[PDB]
Amino acid sequence: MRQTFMANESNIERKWYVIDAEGQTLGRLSSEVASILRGKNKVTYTPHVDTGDYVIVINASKIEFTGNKETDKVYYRHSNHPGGIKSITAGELRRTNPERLIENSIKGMLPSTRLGEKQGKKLFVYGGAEHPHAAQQPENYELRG
Amino acid sequence: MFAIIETGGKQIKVEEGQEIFVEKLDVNEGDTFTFDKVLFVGGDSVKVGAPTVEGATVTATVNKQGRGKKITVFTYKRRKNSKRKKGHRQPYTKLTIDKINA
Amino acid sequence: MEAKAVARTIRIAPRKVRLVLDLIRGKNAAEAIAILKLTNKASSPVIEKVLMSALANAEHNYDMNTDELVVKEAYANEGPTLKRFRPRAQGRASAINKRTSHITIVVSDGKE
Amino acid sequence: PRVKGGTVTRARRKKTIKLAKGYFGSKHTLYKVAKQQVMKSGQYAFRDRRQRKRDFRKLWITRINAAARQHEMSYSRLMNGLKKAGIDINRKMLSEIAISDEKAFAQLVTKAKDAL
Amino acid sequence: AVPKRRTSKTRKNKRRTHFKISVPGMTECPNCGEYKLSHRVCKNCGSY
Amino acid sequence: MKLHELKPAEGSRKERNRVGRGVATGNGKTSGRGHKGQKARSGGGVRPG
RNA sequence: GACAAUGGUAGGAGAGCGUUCUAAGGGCGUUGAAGCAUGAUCGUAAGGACAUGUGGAGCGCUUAGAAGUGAGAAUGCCGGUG
RNA sequence: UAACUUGGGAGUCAGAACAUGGGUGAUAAGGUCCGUGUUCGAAAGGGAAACAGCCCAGACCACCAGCUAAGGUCCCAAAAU
RNA sequence: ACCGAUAGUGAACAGUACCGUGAGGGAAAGGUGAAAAGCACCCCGGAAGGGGAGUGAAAUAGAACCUGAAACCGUGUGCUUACAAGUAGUCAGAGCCCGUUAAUGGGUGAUGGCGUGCCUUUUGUAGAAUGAACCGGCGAGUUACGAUUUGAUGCAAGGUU
Ligand SMILES: [Mg+2]
Ligand SMILES: [Mg+2]
Ligand SMILES: [Mg+2]
Ligand SMILES: [Mg+2]
Ligand SMILES: [Mg+2]
Ligand SMILES: [Mg+2]
Ligand SMILES: [Mg+2]
Ligand SMILES: [Mg+2]
Ligand SMILES: [Mg+2]
Ligand SMILES: [Mg+2]
Ligand SMILES: [Mg+2]
Ligand SMILES: [Mg+2]
Ligand SMILES: [Mg+2]
Ligand SMILES: [Mg+2]
Ligand SMILES: [Mg+2]
Ligand SMILES: [Mg+2]
Ligand SMILES: [Mg+2]
Ligand SMILES: [Mg+2]
Ligand SMILES: [Mg+2]
Ligand SMILES: [Mg+2]
Ligand SMILES: [Mg+2]
Ligand SMILES: [Mg+2]
Ligand SMILES: [Mg+2]
Ligand SMILES: [Mg+2]
Ligand SMILES: [Mg+2]
Ligand SMILES: [Mg+2]
Ligand SMILES: [Mg+2]
Ligand SMILES: [Mg+2]
Ligand SMILES: [Mg+2]
Ligand SMILES: [Mg+2]
Ligand SMILES: [Mg+2]
Ligand SMILES: [Mg+2]
Ligand SMILES: [Mg+2]
Ligand SMILES: [Mg+2]
Ligand SMILES: [Mg+2]
Ligand SMILES: [Mg+2]
Ligand SMILES: [Mg+2]
Ligand SMILES: [Mg+2]
Ligand SMILES: [Mg+2]
Ligand SMILES: [Mg+2]
Ligand SMILES: [Mg+2]
Ligand SMILES: [Mg+2]
Ligand SMILES: [Mg+2]
Ligand SMILES: [Mg+2]
Ligand SMILES: [Mg+2]
Ligand SMILES: [Mg+2]
Ligand SMILES: [Mg+2]
Ligand SMILES: [Mg+2]
Ligand SMILES: [Mg+2]
Ligand SMILES: [Mg+2]
Ligand SMILES: [Mg+2]
Ligand SMILES: [Mg+2]
Ligand SMILES: [Mg+2]
Ligand SMILES: [Mg+2]
Ligand SMILES: [Mg+2]
Repeated sequence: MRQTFMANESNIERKWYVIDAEGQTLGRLSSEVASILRGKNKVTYTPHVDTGDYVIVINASKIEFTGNKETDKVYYRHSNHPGGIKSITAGELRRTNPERLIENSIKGMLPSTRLGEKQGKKLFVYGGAEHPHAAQQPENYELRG
Repeated sequence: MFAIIETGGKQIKVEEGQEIFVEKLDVNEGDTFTFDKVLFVGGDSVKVGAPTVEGATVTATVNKQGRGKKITVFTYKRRKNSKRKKGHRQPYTKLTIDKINA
Repeated sequence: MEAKAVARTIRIAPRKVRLVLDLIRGKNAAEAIAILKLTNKASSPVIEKVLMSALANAEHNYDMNTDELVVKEAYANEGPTLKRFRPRAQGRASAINKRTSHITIVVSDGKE
Repeated sequence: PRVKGGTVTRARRKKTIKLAKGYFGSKHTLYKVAKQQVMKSGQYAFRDRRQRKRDFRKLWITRINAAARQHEMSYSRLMNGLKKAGIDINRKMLSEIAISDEKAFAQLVTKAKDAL
Repeated sequence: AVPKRRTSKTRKNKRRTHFKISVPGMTECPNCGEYKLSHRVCKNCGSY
Repeated sequence: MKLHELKPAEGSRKERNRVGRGVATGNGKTSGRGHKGQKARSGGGVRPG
């Protein structure tokens, strides 16, 4: 157990980025963002602490789909009551609460641990081009397509 | 200032003045050992050996031929009356790097 | 310093005596007498008889001032049980435990 | 002559109880259940001394892959071209240079990049 | 009708966290005596 | 010799086999018998011939 | 110094650890034996020493011999405790 | 690099899946009965989501060293958006 | 080269307590100290119990009297815990406390990876197949006489009672 750097608190630096979502497909945007939040682009990645940083998605009403999966691709849900299966289509969520469309796609790509829940709270999603977080001074980030 | 040597079956990153822990050499305490394979020198001037820097030794002095802490090896098969138990202490040498070359 | 007094082989069971015994620890002695005269458990006049004995040892054996004393410790340990029987029905019997207790309280003035 | 089983049974049982400090609840007091756990924890440790050499090699590659993409390289094309250049440095040593000395890491990137 | 497992020491002790007892009212006998119970009559060791 | 130094001739003695004492001796549980049938019972087996 | 081998149930073979007792030799003990408790010690394993507290009179080592010689389970027996 | 003879000491006589050649059955059965191979039994490790019998492969013990097999390289999750 | 109080007689203090209409069956229960010098006297308390004092080498040797394990019950505390899905650990690992048979030390453990108990029976059991509430003690290839094969030793066309 000779010599290997392990990250720590008082050791890590988190910053703020801004992605815009217009003209991007849903899953190919979301796979890029979920690796930012885990910190897998830092050279000091360590699996048991939270390195990785904050992401803001600002357009989120111009997310595209391919094929016919805006009338198909239903989202199911059960209320733990008998016969309580409920559903909504993907095109329905786009016109009504589109922020929950994107943040459900991204949190499904994160692990279900205690740390994975805490990393998913670093996501902020808004419909339309404004966000409140001008105090934290975020940067632009283009997707490495 | 910065060196990568190759000893045992593995590689060590050294700076002059520190202590290292290496699989057992065949010298005595207080002797001076020299390392021969050097793969990379950093610091102010950078030399990259392919595979070796062709020169560039590292001298070090020897302390404390020792044995590691005992681990216990134990395994068993579940419904079958079979198991075994044995101990192990791995040997090592401690050295202090005192001078670098290029 | 510290004074103590114990009462050994008290016929009340130890779970029953630890309930009232938790009200009085950490408190000074004048409040602790007032509490034990106003809780209507069966254990209360037995603890109160013991706390009187420990206060009297501090005055007589050690010459402390009884006006400012505090209860450091109060606890109850198990004694030996008495084993009885009770006939139930269809020729069968059942066992019954008569528990006992050792009660100990110490009292101090908080100084060395 | 009669030999009665005195004092050899406690001495065997106590060093199994003592070998189970810190276990939850009943598993650090009772002999039959502590023995059964100490057998299990020896089997785990044998398994995990082998996976420890896998976990750390996976951690090293993840950091090299992050550091190479700041120079527009995959992990795959870095260590392809690093082999053809003739470099024989570890994953462990290559991960420590990228954390400590970024300026030295960028220099052997170029020697791998022009060997392709 | 019968318990399937024994109950451990922790689960027994978590159950009787409310199995407690409270302190009584404890007013004072102002005329002469020690403490009495609230809204009661200081008959013995009391003049109120 | 002396009465505190005597040793037997080499290869004269062997310790005998105790059977049925724990797993690691090799004859622990079933004590050499194998699992069931008439030959595994006490006083079992059948007459010669 | 090289070369090779070393998963394993019924089961076969080999080497060993400990317990009680006996003979001989040589030793320890009220300046504290055996037992009990704690500890970050040694040995490839079974296991062996040291120190400190309790305890208040017997006990190890070497070689050999002899056995009521080693328990986690038998809806096992007996006692204590839940 | 085995084989054979003589002698001492055993345990075994409930077998299973897969592929393949056939009977029986209904070109039904995780069926049943024979032949030929592998594995399990008595075999951990990697893959097949999980999964005795399937694919790769046979654990003397340390190591925070490297090359590969079957299967794989968007995120969960290591490697080519 | 027999036992040492679950042993050895059923019985170290009994064919008694006890069970049965009766023939009959049948236990459990040893140890103060060298000496009783077996706690005068004072205090709390109705007493029982206790604190002092005193005897004694020792009273955590006070008659429930040698030593006093474990289960089990409690009181204090150093580190931790009220968004979390569990065969309870193991490998990695900050932060906080301490300081050893002094050595690449000890205690706790935010967080991450891996992970379906033990025996027996079975083709095959995490198994919703069996058994075990926990701790302690006891509890199962022996001996005699013959046979046959190995090894050792002595003598040898002889050997042996
Ligand atoms: Mg009464
Ligand atoms: Mg009746
Ligand atoms: Mg004896
Ligand atoms: Mg025994
Ligand atoms: Mg490997
Ligand atoms: Mg409680
Ligand atoms: Mg043998
Ligand atoms: Mg065997
Ligand atoms: Mg067994
Ligand atoms: Mg046999
Ligand atoms: Mg059997
Ligand atoms: Mg059979
Ligand atoms: Mg048979
Ligand atoms: Mg019979
Ligand atoms: Mg092998
Ligand atoms: Mg083997
Ligand atoms: Mg044998
Ligand atoms: Mg002493
Ligand atoms: Mg003895
Ligand atoms: Mg004496
Ligand atoms: Mg025996
Ligand atoms: Mg039993
Ligand atoms: Mg036949
Ligand atoms: Mg058959
Ligand atoms: Mg079949
Ligand atoms: Mg078929
Ligand atoms: Mg076949
Ligand atoms: Mg079988
Ligand atoms: Mg095989
Ligand atoms: Mg396997
Ligand atoms: Mg798997
Ligand atoms: Mg499948
Ligand atoms: Mg298996
Ligand atoms: Mg490769
Ligand atoms: Mg391939
Ligand atoms: Mg996962
Ligand atoms: Mg990846
Ligand atoms: Mg008797
Ligand atoms: Mg005794
Ligand atoms: Mg009568
Ligand atoms: Mg009797
Ligand atoms: Mg009196
Ligand atoms: Mg004592
Ligand atoms: Mg007693
Ligand atoms: Mg004596
Ligand atoms: Mg005693
Ligand atoms: Mg919380
Ligand atoms: Mg898991
Ligand atoms: Mg069956
Ligand atoms: Mg079961
Ligand atoms: Mg169940
Ligand atoms: Mg049962
Ligand atoms: Mg038992
Ligand atoms: Mg012969
Ligand atoms: Mg002859």
